[PDB]
Amino acid sequence: NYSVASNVMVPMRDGVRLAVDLYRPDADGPVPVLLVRNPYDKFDVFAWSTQSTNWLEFVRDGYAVVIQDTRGLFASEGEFVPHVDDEADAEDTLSWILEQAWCDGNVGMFGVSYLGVTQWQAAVSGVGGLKAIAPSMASADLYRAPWYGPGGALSVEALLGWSALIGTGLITSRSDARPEDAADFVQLAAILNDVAGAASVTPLAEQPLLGRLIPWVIDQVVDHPDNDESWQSISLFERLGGLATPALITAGWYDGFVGESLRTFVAVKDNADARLVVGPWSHSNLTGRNADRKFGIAATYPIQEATTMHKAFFDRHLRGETDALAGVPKVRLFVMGIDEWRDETDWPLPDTAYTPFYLGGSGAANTSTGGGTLSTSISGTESADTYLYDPADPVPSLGGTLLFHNGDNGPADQRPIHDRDDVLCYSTEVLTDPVEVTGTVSARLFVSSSAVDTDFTAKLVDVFPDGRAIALCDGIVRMRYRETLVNPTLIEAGEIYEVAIDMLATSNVFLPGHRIMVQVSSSNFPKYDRNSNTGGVIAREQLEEMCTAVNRIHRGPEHPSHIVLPIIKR
Ligand SMILES: *[B]([O])([O])C1=[C][C]=[C][C]=[C]1
Repeated sequence: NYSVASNVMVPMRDGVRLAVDLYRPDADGPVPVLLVRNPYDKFDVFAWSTQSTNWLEFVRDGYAVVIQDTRGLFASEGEFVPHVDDEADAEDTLSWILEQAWCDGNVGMFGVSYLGVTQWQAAVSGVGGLKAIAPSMASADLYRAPWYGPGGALSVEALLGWSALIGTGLITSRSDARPEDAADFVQLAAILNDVAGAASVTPLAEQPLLGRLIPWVIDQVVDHPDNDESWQSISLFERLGGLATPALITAGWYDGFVGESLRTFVAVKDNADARLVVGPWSHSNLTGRNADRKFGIAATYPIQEATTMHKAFFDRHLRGETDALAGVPKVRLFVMGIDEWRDETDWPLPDTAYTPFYLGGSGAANTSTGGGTLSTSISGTESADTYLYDPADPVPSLGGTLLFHNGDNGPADQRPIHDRDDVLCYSTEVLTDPVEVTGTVSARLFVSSSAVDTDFTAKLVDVFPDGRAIALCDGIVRMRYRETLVNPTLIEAGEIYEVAIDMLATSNVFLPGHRIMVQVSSSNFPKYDRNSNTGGVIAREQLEEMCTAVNRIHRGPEHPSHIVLPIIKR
């Protein structure tokens, strides 16, 4: 049995009061507490909970749960600006919880997405009472995920889509109903119905609606393309290695935060009890069912199993039950292809063979019907594949790690974009034996451009016997950020550069009858904004002042372009 207290006002260091809801068990004395920091209304528990845990079970089992409205939203006072106030607000909320009569000195956290990012922001405070966190589909470096990326390109669909979602929330919670609210609601809906079209406006920085409702969209995100001091100020990643806080980390292979979610596991595993669970989900699709790819009912987000695991995790760290995690694996991955859940002892997998698969083939590799090949052997002849990248006609984003723009079809069939001359395809011969690729994926390409800046993309694909070319993982490298995301430099026209493309991670068994395929291009819109091919401030440029670029991929003995695949042999 339990009770629920609504709108308990918690004072922050500056006097601003944040509203919390208290779910407290009918107990004799103090109990362990779990905190959730939410920017989408603490009252609306059903909206996020289905992507997390059946957490009322925690309350029925003796835990107190506190759900808070973040600063400036809904029942909370103050002004809302994403990320900047969460470290301090979390520290003050954790301190308040610890001071209460119903708290036994043990606090934990759980939640998904922004409710996951806020946990990393709470973890770096150094509050002794915080014994464990459980961040799902989260990031500890906001530049790397979800706003930009390891390649330095703006995740424009993520930005405009989320800003429009928050804009809808900021309006239905402010001081009195304004006459322009009705018109603004329709305009925000127009952005959510066509994020690609909203991202196609030039200059990208000119956002009349979003820039008015939430200035941060331009002031912080669009205006800061480099991983500068403004981003480092809200980044938690470098402080993660110094922590000794247990973390139950959940991720999804097609989730926009996957690269960063996995990196947080690697950062905390040595100093504390870190756990990892990765399924085949995208941010908005946790069903395991997609348009052209079904992973089976076992792939559907196992909410009750997740609840049991979280309870066992919290029982060990908040209650002191030393044997609570007995039989529970360190890492649990959904291996695609064979479509089965598998227990592992570590991430990256102990037996990982980082194997180069070289780009080769006779003739031009343009289109799926070209001569592009992939092999573990170095190509014998020096060749080059050339194409024209026009910002007015970018390669459309199809699946992958899309968040808001068609973000419910991660393992998308790539056939609709196969006819494009700007999509270079490289494939292995039809496999006779299974090849498992589980781990971080990257590419090393020898490239040249006619422009002083451009982008280069790489996408890993599983070609099915029936024709389906299913996307797995992808990445991008904006040339000015080839060596560093902090201090960019331009490239010289015609000169060959060896660049690295971070393609995040995947777990897939390429079964017999299938082919391993890699797509190389210079755009992936709106997953990433279009490079202007000018070397200018991309988001401030007009479409008419943008240039086309004649891009080239070099392959052979002296230029061994390849994709590094994390091969597991069992
Ligand atoms: B999550 O809360 O669903 C989220 C947060 C920031 C950007 C995209 C998604």
